[PDB]
Amino acid sequence: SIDVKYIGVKSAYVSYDVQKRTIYLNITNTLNITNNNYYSVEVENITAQVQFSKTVIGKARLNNITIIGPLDMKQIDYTVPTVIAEEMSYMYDFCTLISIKVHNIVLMMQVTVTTTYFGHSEQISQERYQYVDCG
Amino acid sequence: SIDVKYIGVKSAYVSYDVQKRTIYLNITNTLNITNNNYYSVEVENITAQVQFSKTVIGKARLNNITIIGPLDMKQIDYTVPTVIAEEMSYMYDFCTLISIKVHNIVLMMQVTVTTTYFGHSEQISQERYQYVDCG
Amino acid sequence: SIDVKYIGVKSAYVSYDVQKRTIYLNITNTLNITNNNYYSVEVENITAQVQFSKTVIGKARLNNITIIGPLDMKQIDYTVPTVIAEEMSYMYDFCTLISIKVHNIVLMMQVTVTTTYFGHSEQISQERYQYVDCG
Repeated sequence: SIDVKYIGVKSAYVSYDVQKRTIYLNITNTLNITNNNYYSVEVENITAQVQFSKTVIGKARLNNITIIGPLDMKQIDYTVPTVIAEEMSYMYDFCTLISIKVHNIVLMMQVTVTTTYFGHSEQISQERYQYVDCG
Repeated sequence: SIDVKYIGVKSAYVSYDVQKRTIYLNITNTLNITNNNYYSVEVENITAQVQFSKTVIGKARLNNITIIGPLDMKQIDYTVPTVIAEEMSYMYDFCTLISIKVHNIVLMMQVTVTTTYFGHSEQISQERYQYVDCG
Repeated sequence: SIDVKYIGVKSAYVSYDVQKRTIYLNITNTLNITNNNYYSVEVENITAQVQFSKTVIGKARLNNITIIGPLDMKQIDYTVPTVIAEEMSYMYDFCTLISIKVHNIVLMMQVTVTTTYFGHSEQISQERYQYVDCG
């Protein structure tokens, strides 16, 4: 919630990059850094009263106070019918990264059907570092 | 929730990178760093009262106070029918990374049907570092 | 929840990288680092009262206070029918990493049907470092 970085190659505080047929003669670097980070996040002071019927007196009657009625979820549901008579396939693959007809599914339900949650909830996902290298 | 970084290659505080036919003569580096991190996160002070019927007196009657009625979930449900008469396949694969018709499913349910959760909940996933190297 | 890093190759505090036909003559590095990390996370002070009927007196009657009625889950349920008359397959694979028709399923349920959870819950998953190297 403060530093959410997606970086491509490299991350650094102080970085020197000297490449590709270069000459670097008798230099004098002198850093005097003072880098202090005082985070104080999420400091909460909660005081909650949560009733559904507080202090009912005197020959009363309640009915169907909280009804989360008929509930239906069908999150990922997909149909891929394939009707073929004659299929001919040729793959000549070299130094490649092929994915044919794969199904990559990720599902993360943090706080599903519930009542009266306090505190903190966090979901983090990061996946599939795939890579191919040929000389 | 503070430093959620997805980095491609390298991560460093102080980094020097000297490559590819370079000359680096009699230099004088002198760092004087002071890097202090005082995190104080998630400091919570909760005080909760959660009743469903507090202090009912006097010949009263309650009914169906909290009813989370008929509940249905069908999270991942997918049909891949394939009707073929004649299929001919040829794969000539070299130095490659092939995935054919795979099914990669990840499912993480932190706090499902419940009541009165306190505290903290955290879900983290990161997967499939795949890699192919040929000379 | 603070440092959730997905790094590609390398991670370091102070890093030197000198490669690929380079010359590095009579240098003088001098670091004076002071790196202190004082984490104080998740410091909680909870005080909860959770009743479903507190202090009912006097010829009262309660009924169906908390009813989490008919509940159904069908998390991962998928059908892959395959009807073939004549299938001919040829695979000539070299230095490769093949996965054909695999099923990789991961399921993690932290706090399922419950009541009155306190404290902390954490789920972490990270898998499938696959790798192929040919000279």
